[PDB]
Order: sequence, then structure tokens, then C-alpha cells
Amino acid sequence: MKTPEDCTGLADIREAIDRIDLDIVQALGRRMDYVKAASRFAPERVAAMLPERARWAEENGLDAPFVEGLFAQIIHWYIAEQIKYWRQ
Amino acid sequence: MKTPEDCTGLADIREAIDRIDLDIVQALGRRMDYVKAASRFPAPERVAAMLPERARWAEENGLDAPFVEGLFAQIIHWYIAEQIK
Repeated sequence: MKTPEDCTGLADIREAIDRIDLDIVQALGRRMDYVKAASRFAPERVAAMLPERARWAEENGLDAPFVEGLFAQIIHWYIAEQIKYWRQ
Repeated sequence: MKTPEDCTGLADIREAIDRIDLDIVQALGRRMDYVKAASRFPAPERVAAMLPERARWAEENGLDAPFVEGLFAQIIHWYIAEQIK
């Protein structure tokens, strides 16, 4: 994939963004599959995770607050899904 | 990382998830770089076409479409505002 500076037009940009978004989706897909795995083995967890992701956003030129909110969103869905999967 | 079925304990799971979340953050980082380069040349048409598409990918990957689509709507929305900034 061309680097953003190597891109020669909107088409490159759009496809790059499509590939990246799809990677995110698949990553989320593999992420939720670990719910099944976890079952065969506290908010304290969320408390630890969010600040680590906030650091990661920083290291990637992103706005920490926004990135943090996304994962709280993602993490709460995963937890709830765990309980839901629990009641197979 | 180990596949879900390969995990032998919670450590494996927690590391896989930290690795996945980091992949997502980094992906978001690169996304912003392309969105910024876009100015060197999103319209309501583009966005209206993108969301359904992501909802589709979500389903092909065993995920909740509304949740995932909502998720990308926030991303697109927020990035749009980051550009103007």
C-alpha cells in the first residue's frame, strides 16, 4: 500500500482507508472470539486498560480522550457479550 | 499471538487482546495520516456508501452490524472534525 505521501489521488486514499477500516473490523472480529476462550478459564480490568490505550493513542498522533472512549465502548460490549455467551 | 482455541489461560487471552487493541490504535493512527493527505487534492455520498459497507464487513466477521457501523460513524465524524481543526 502506498504511503500517504506516495498516494497520487483520492482513489488511493479511499482504498487505503477501506483496507484500514476492514483491518479494524477483522481485528474486532478476532477480538470477540476470545470471549469463547475466556469462558473456559472486574471493572478493575477496564481501569487498567483504558490508560494503556490512551498512551498508545498519544504514541500514534491521536487524541487520547477520543481513543479512550472508543475502547470503553468496545470493552463494555465485550464484557456484556461474555455474560451473554455465558448464558449459552 | 495464539488463536482463541490455542489459549491455555487468561494470560494468553489478555496479551492477544492487548496486541489486537494496539493494532487497532495503530490502524487509527495510519487512518488519520491518509485522511490528512486527502486534502492534498468526505462528501455525504462517500460516507453514506462507507457505513453500509462496514456494516457488511462486520457481519462477515461474526459481529453486530449496528454496533460496528455506529462505531465507524463516530470515527468518520470525529476525523472530519480533526481535519477542519
